[PDB]
Amino acid sequence: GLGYGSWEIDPKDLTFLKELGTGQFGVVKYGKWRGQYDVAIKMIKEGSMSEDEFIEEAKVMMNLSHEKLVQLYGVCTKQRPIFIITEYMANGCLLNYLREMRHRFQTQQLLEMCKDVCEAMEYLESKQFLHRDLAARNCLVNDQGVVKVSDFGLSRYVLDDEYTSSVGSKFPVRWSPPEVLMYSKFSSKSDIWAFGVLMWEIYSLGKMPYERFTNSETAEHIAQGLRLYRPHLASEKVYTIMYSCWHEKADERPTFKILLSNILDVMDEES
Ligand SMILES: Cc1cc2cn[nH]c2cc1-c1cccc2c(N)c(C(N)=O)nnc12
Repeated sequence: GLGYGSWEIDPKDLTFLKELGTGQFGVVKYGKWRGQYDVAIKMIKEGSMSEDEFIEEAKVMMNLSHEKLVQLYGVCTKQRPIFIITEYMANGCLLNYLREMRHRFQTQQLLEMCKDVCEAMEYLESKQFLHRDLAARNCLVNDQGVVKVSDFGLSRYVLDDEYTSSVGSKFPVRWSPPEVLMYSKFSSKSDIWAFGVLMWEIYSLGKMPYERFTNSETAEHIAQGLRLYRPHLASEKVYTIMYSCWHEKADERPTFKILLSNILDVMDEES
């Protein structure tokens, strides 16, 4: 206990159980903390992350807590193959979950997934905290089918320039508003735009946005004012909500509070 701050977990308290998946920072495993408590263990790949900057930020992140936000439990920082310890989400990433056709989702379930994400985002917005890479790949699903937002703010610590350059091979072009693509203008309203694309992913059962276009073509399409169109499973009212997130003028896009109200209105009207 001596060597440890309140944000610090002793890796010796971890039992490793199975691999859950991978991503920009490498592998995530399911484990137990002190033999009893389910955790996910993000095993940060050497050289992938600005670790000292992240660790400072982790202290701020420890204080972010909302039922629809994947909880940060702590960090293992005395090693430099460092670990991030988070809430365990048994059903994995939302993108893979949507793509499993066996679920045979009702549209009521799809709207609930949108509301789960919108609640987390309204909370982050109230803390003036940008996600910066909102997308289905960064949402997770627990054993109860509840969707939670994960990896919020972590793009700030990615060392791979292919991910951080707007013309990089790995930049999230398809989730970005014109002002991000054109002049790197990030704001609450770029999270709003990404949330609209996320609603589109959900109602499309995990199709890739602009699936027939390259990133370069997508950037041209959207800068010209053209947009994604209505997924078959989206009602007119649902489509109106997602489309509102894509106003060319950022200041004409809603807040997450307004989106949440609109989503609840639709739940009352079409459930
Ligand atoms: C969501 C995610 C992000 C990153 C970034 N680097 N490596 C990553 C791995 C994942 C990821 C993929 C698939 C499943 C999970 C998962 N079940 C959990 C979890 N907390 O249970 N966390 N991350 C996952």
